[PDB]
Amino acid sequence: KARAKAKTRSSRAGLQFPVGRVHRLLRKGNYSERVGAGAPVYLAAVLEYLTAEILELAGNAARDNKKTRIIPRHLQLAIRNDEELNKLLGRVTIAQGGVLPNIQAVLL
Amino acid sequence: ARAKAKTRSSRAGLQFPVGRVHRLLRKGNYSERVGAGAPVYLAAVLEYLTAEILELAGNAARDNKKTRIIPRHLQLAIRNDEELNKLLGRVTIAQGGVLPNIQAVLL
Amino acid sequence: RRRQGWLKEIRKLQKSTHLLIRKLPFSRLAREICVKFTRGVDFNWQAQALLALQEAAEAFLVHLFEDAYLLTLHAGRVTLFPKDVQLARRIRGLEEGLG
Amino acid sequence: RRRQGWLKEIRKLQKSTHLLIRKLPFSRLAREICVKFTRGVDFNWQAQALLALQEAAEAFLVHLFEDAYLLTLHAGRVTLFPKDVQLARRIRGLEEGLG
Amino acid sequence: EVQLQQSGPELVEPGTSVKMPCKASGYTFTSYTIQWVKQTPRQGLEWIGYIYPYNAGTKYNEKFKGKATLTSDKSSSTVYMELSSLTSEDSAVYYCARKSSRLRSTLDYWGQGTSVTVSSSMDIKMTQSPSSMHASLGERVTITCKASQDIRSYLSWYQQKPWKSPKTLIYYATSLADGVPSRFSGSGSGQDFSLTINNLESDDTATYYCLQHGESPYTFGSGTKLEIK
Amino acid sequence: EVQLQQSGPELVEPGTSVKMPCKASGYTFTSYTIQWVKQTPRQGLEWIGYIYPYNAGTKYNEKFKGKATLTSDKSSSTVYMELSSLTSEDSAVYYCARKSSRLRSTLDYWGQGTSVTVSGSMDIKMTQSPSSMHASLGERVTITCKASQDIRSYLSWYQQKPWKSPKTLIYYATSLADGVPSRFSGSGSGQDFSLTINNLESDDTATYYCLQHGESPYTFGSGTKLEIK
Amino acid sequence: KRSRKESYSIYVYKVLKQVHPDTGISSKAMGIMNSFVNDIFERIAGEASRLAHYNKRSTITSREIQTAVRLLLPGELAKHAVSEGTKAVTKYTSA
Amino acid sequence: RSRKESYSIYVYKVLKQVHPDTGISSKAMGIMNSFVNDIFERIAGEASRLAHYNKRSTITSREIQTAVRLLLPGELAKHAVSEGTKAVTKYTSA
Amino acid sequence: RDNIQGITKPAIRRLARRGGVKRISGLIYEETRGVLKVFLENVIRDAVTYTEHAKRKTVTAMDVVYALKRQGRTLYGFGG
Amino acid sequence: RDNIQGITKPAIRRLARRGGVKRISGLIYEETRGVLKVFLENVIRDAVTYTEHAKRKTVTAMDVVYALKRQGRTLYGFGG
DNA sequence: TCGAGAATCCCGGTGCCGAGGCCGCTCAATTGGTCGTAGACAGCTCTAGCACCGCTTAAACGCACGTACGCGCTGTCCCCCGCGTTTTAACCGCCAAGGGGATTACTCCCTAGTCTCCAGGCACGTGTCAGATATATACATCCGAT
DNA sequence: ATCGGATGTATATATCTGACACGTGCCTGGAGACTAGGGAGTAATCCCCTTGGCGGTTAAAACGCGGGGGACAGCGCGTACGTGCGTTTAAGCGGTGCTAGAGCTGTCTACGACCAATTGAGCGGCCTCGGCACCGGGATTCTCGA
Repeated sequence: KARAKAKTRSSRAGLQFPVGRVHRLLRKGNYSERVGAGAPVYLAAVLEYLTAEILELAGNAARDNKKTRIIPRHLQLAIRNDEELNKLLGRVTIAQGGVLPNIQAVLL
Repeated sequence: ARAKAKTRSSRAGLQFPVGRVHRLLRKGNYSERVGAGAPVYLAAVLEYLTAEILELAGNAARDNKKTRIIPRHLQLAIRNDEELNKLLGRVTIAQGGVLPNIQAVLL
Repeated sequence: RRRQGWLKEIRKLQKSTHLLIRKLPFSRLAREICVKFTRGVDFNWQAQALLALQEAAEAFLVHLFEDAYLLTLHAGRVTLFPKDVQLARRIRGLEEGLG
Repeated sequence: RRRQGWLKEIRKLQKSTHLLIRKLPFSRLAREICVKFTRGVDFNWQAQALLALQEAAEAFLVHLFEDAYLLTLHAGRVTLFPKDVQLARRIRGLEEGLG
Repeated sequence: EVQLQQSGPELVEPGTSVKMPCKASGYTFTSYTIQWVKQTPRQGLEWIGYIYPYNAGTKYNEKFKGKATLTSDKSSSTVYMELSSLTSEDSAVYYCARKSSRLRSTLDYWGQGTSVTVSSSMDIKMTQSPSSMHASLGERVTITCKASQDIRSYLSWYQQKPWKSPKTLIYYATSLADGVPSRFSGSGSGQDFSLTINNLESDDTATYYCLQHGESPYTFGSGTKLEIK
Repeated sequence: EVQLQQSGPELVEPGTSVKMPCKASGYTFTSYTIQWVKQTPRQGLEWIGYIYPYNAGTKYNEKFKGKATLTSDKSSSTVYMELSSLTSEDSAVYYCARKSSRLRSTLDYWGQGTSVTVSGSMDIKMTQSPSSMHASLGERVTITCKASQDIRSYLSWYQQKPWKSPKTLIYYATSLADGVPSRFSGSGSGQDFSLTINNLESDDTATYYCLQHGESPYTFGSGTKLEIK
Repeated sequence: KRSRKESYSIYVYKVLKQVHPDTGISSKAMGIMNSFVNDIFERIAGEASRLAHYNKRSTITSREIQTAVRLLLPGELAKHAVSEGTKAVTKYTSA
Repeated sequence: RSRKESYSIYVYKVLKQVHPDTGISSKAMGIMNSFVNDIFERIAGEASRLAHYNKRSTITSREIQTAVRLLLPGELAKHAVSEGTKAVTKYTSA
Repeated sequence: RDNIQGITKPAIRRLARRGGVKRISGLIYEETRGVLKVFLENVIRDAVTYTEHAKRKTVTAMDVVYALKRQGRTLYGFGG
Repeated sequence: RDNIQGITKPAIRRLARRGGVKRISGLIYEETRGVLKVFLENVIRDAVTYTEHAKRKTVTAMDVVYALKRQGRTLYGFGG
């Protein structure tokens, strides 16, 4: 009955995103019969990396606007000003995001 | 000792295999349970779409004085029908060619 | 003395993010389109459902005008014609274009 | 004595179905593109793999030429320019356009 | 709803041409063919041809080849029909009907017709076995439409009140059309088909036609006049 | 592979303007920024600015506003750099370097260099603690790059043999670059970083720079010249 | 030794011999019909799987297949396919 | 009412570690939540397809790695593979 | 006054100026109303199909999001 | 002699005439070679990823079919 | 408005190789019971969507007008296509070798499943500060005049 | 190239409110520990199908040249679109009220997973003849030039 105190699998992987919740969503999402132990760790790390990349670009875009809070416009500016992120979120509409200020050069 | 085995396709009046569609639905990681009427409905829909495409392609083969369907006839059957062209919109049919389409300002 | 203000209008509309169609005409247009699919029965609509529909519709219409204006400038014009919009819908395909 | 044979060429190529690029140049082009991804190791190719790749590439190129010739006729020209192909790739999007 | 507006009655003289519109609304215009039927009180209904506005593809009855020419216009959602060299045997009502490109679909919705009055064979024959029937307001009438060659269940049934457009009852030889009550029931396959009406009323006093669309000229039946006492 | 073909040297007079190209090949040209670095042998490496050819978006160092102007050309896959109002201070080697738009990426591939021969307190200072050292042929070497402010891990290490372009060893303060052996090892976060070379070879004698790219002007280290026996 | 290698070729041939009793089919067109049947199967089954997951169900029934057919097939194609599937389920339940 | 799980606290922790003095509105938090759900479904669906093509029953970290390599474009895939590999290799050594 | 005429000329003009259009022909308003009607019928038909399958009589925001997602038009910020 | 020059201008001309193009500028051939190289790089990279995951050293037809299918370019007639 | 020529279409004959039919077998579908849980259904609660009303004010609407711009026409020159000749490389057939794909057998490690238990995450309050808006100020830029 | 004036753009200050970030109780989902069994890793083997090479043939590519079709620039004319201004009118906001229906919970039973035995449907292999591609000769129909 000498049961150790529970450590979350996010802390063993060094992550902020939940490894156990990603494991449950992989098991209940009808993806395969079996889910390996390292698959939710790898997936939670990839999701944490992508979230951190978008949030850092949006925080930089909010700081350039002299704002301290990220609004949907800052996420839209972070995503559409980056070719890889615009290619990843290609057919994605961000609500309240607006458009890029693109006026055609032949008009001026 | 038991009754004579009837296939579920003949019990539903179909030519497409209900038991194979049931096994592909169970082994395909779609849900954890499959109802008994789901492979019957799915095999009927697949048989209907196959029959529609094969009848249009057979008419296209008969219009070209041929008794055998080639990929060109399937391409002509699909692209000359708006709903079938919308269904197979992002689909390339190999050895199917294109529709004969010259723009009217060129003539 | 008439000045051009299309550039000022484009510059303020491309930095605003709000909705450009009024909410109440879009709502009853969407409900009139909806009643033709529910076999004459009227459905209820959540407020977020009509908001999501309006955001998607305005994003679609703004992005279609960006593509159709490239055809306007391709033809040497500066005025957007309906043939530009029809050709932009044709080149986008059946899923990005039609509908 | 010169009469136009572009119309006869278009009419026979639009009723044929065979592959228009020669098989061996396409094959060694696809192999030298593949060797830039496999860490310098030569991969083997099935014959049907190169045939499937050629069918897909030729269908892509023919459909892109149709879409770009719509832009050629939109601009009032009859000669297909590279700006038509670039604009048709831009309007098709990121997934239907480039690549 | 789906409605096919057609022009009014037209009086002409021989030798000239006339072009009647079939402005359609309520549906996506290019997804459906528009069929053309001619109704004389001498030969019944005859199928002229169709145009498919998705690719402007036509197919005519060889009886009307050269006599008729169908054109479409995607901008106005309108299909025209030109009748060149108007002989005296052209005095009829010309209906335009909407039919899907699907093979089991039939002519669903009809225009009201243009009465055109000019001021002066390797086919399938549809033989309706009763030509006129009489019945009281509650019994069960059965009309048969034995075909000639073979039609694999590609038969539909139409009713027509006098001076009205035809209305679809049955398609695919058994299936009920939209808005038709379950009193009407078709049956049959191959060469022998039948339509039974179960509980008659006074609105069931019409002429009942069968149309095959299994082969390239579409052929209507001769007709059956049902009078309710 | 990825090549950044840069032009040859110039011998100019003051007041002139020089365009130096950075024709790139072997990769998708719009997906990567192209950075520009100036190397004088008085202040070491200085970051001029970049241009992102995906949207022609630039960002300059405040020390080079007006002096430098970056343009791109998607057709030839070429980035130009203008140097207006040339002074005697502007005689150096100007490298162009490819950096991805990802935040943890560093200047991966460098151009050969273009040698131009003519006839700010709120930045981050990179302090390399040994300015030079001498080493054996297999012992341990450790270079540190104590920083001024808190960069998180956006620090990379470079090796520059004389009269050659710098080569990336380590990015993101620990990760090995492509083609770099595991003898090189990086550590640290926050303000103090370290580069350790484990078993020295005959070709490990070069100048070793650290580059931060955590804040808006990028600042290189002062340098560490390593000689071996 | 060789494996099973299942296909839909005999069923496509059985359907073709009743819509066109004298027309045949080449083996290259038979592979296209096989790819078509597999593609439409995967589309309908994936849409029915997502429909059961949106409504917190664990079973794919004929109602999910009917709704997936209505979502995926355009126009009168969906109407006639729903008619054929309903007719087959009615005939199967009665037998 | 039910429990209605989300990713908001993890997105907020990640934001506080990349931008310690920056907040986020609730509309942007919903967009980040939708983004995490969409990328999860993309990677898990591609890994399910990869396990089905190879007749495997298990989704391992190898399937997740090749699905990330198929779905993410450019250097995004390289740095995501680096992050997932270092998380798996420090998880197994624990 | 039909409900498609509630999409007025200044609203279509504002949608075009956000798209960067400098000059606008007078025939673009009927074209834009037709395009908007086609888009709305396509999304609303799928959103009603999702609502009727759930045995509901209220179109929710998730129904609209699923209807857009199955047409390749993913929308962030309304759930999911 | 480069391998992209094996896509000769008669072949590009035939691909354009099947697309219904009447006249062809002389600058179209290099543009078409660049477009074809971009398309082939995008498909072959995914096909090699599918091959390397299977621990094979042979690109099969199914790898090409899966690489095309995941880019919205479904190909019928080569398995699956 | 006609005449040699080109193009297109139709018909008979040949050969071949691929479609279609047949046979053996084996494994996957059918049959027949059993069991447990998913979901259908009834009922109840309370959220949130619909409906109405007054009022304000910002936006839509209608009209007049000037000018920017679409469109047709004309001329020039340049570049693309057709044609004929020569070069070259794809292709086909034959042949050989071996790399590697695919199958089979064995083992064991990894993952599902179960039970217990506790702490992470979520609903719910709550106070304060970031952003929106209004106002005044200065910097820079275009428009007219010279 | 220079000067004066209206005005768009950027910047600092106030104030204000509502949304966001933080604190708390609780409960349910994740973790710890243990067992069982089968999925997959690995090794060995077999054969198949991909690569490489050689020789000849011939059709396709390449190249050069000349003519004319068409791209492009410029110009003139008329019409239709932006703009401004005064009138109108519907959107929106608050406020109330009502009730339909979404969501939850509890019961119960029908239906689907599972398992074992059996058999026949479908797949591989093989074998044969006929549909189609090809080739060669004759009837039909448009075209440039008198």
